[PDB]
This record gives sequence, C-alpha cells and structure tokens, in this order.
Amino acid sequence: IVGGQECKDGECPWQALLINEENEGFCGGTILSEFYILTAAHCLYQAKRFKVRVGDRNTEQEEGGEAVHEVEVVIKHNRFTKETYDFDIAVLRLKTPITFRMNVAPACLPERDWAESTLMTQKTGIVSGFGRTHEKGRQSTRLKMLEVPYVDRNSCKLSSSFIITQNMFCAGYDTKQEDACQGDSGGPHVTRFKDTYFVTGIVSWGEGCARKGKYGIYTKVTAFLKWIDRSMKT
Amino acid sequence: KLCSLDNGDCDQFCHEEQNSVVCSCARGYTLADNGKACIPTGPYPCGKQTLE
Ligand SMILES: O=C1c2c(c(C(F)(F)F)nn2-c2cccc(-c3n[nH]c(=O)[nH]3)c2)CCN1c1ccc(-c2ccccc2CN2CC[C@@H](O)C2)cc1
Repeated sequence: IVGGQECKDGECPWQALLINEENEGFCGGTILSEFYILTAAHCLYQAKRFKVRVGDRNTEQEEGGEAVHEVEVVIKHNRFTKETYDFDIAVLRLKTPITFRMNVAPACLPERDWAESTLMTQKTGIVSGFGRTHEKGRQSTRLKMLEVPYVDRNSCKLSSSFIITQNMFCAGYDTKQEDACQGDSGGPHVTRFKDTYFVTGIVSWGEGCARKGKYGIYTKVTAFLKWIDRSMKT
Repeated sequence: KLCSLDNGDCDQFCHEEQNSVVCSCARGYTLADNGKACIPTGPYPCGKQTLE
C-alpha cells in the first residue's frame, strides 16, 4: 500500500498473508470462514509450496496472536490466464480451522444483487495489505489500509492500457498518489455498510502504483459468488 | 422506494418481494424479531472489526 495508514489493533482482522518456504509474505488473502481463504489465481504462480498466516500486523516479531495454517486444497479458477488476467480468483481450503480472536475474523460474503446495487454504488471501499509502500521498494513489515473511491466503469476503461473485463473493477484516485501495489495482490477490498464489512474485491493488478490517471484493478467478487460457494463445499 | 429508501431499514441484505421489503442476513447472523436487524450467533461474526 502506497500512502494510507497502518491497520491498528483489530481494524483489519480478515487479512491473510500467503508465505513461501522462506516464511516471507508474497501475497494477501481474505479470511472467508474458519477453513477458507479467498485470494488471486495469479498469486499461485509465485510460490511452489506456501502456507497462510493470519492475525499478523507486524512481520518483524511474533506477538502471540499470529497463527500459520497449511493449505489442504488449492482451487484455482480454470479460466485464469496471464494473457488477460481475467478470472483472477482462487480459494484455499486449510488443513486446520482458523481460531478467531482479536485481529482474526472473517469478512462477510454479500449477496450478488444487493452487493452490486448497494455496496458497489457507495463512495468508497478499503484495500489492505503488506505490499510495497512505493512503486519501487520492498514489502511492508506493517499491515496497511487505504480508503479508495469506486471509479466509474467508463472512466475505468479509458484509463487502462489493457482490457477491463466484466470480472474486474477500478478503485483509487486520479491525482492523489495513494493506492495498492505489488504484494497487495490477492488481498481484501472490503466495503463498509452499517459497521459491517463485506468483501467486494480481490487485489488483482495495476499499471505501476499510485500513478496519476491510473487505478487499482480488482476481481469483482460478485461475479464469482456461485463459484466461491461451490468451492467452499468441494 | 422500498429497498432504494435507506436500504429498506435493513441491517444487511434487502430484497423486494410482492412490492414489499424483505430483509436478510449473512451467514453467522440471524434475523431479529423486527425482521430488520441482524444478530450475531457467536463471537467474531463476519464483517466486524475487533476493537474492544
Ligand atoms: O500488477 C502489476 C504490478 C506491477 C507492479 C510494479 F510496479 F511494482 F512492478 N505492481 N503491480 C501491482 C500489483 C497489484 C496491484 C497494483 C496496483 N493497485 N493499485 C495500483 O495503483 N497499482 C499494482 C507491474 C505491472 N502489473 C501488471 C500485471 C498484469 C497486467 C495485465 C493486465 C491485463 C491483461 C494482461 C496483463 C499481463 N500482461 C503480461 C504483460 C503485460 O504487459 C500485460 C498489467 C500490469
């Protein structure tokens, strides 16, 4: 995350971190339930074997609230391809259930029609992650979050050098240089409604980070609710 | 106006059935007696920050 603020104690409890053999985070995820994590399909190419850490806000030290989980099943959307980055979504089933506690809790899955009519029409959502804090730089050791305006679909397409499919949406600023970045991929975009946070996007891609006239591109969760439901039973 | 008028006064999901508002909730919540509010079934219901 470029700009934004630290996630303070309890503010982003649905954040997950995918960690490789070196125990370093390389992508985010969103906790959906005690057994399931939502993430980006393109993240699955970033590590041969990986695990999932929950409850972490600071990778520099252990606080006692962190927990690591092995992945039992990887469910990647069969239509994802790096040629288009379309269908950038995967669900992970964990070998053992997540213990919910301060800083560890699931985000809500919305219903499709209501989410599209009520959540995605709000002014802003929130993106979070341990990604780079400048376009050139290393991963953040601190979990960050950023309020990002929803962007008009037309303005979204005109800003992009690449095709924005119906499975994608834009959020961010036109001039203010704060946005998600490399390493935030796979992590939560959530939208608040009456103090309840629903997962609305998966960080997918962007042309650089926080560039003027560009936006973060997210996988639209509402486009995949049936696919997600099926994956959370298989 | 129904659902378009302040989400039908629903805490969470709003649907229009027979020209009337019907509220519903995410998993882990139960619909309150008033048919509008959503009540958590346990600690750490989905979508709630853990600030206390
Ligand atoms: O996703 C990144 C990326 C990069 C860097 C960094 F700059 F760090 F390198 N960060 N980052 C990133 C990651 C996560 C969030 C944000 C972000 N959120 N908000 C914000 O502003 N930025 C930024 C590098 C470039 N990229 C990228 C990946 C994929 C496509 C893409 C799109 C459509 C079809 C096909 C392709 C893929 N093909 C392959 C060849 C290419 O030409 C087209 C375009 C750009």
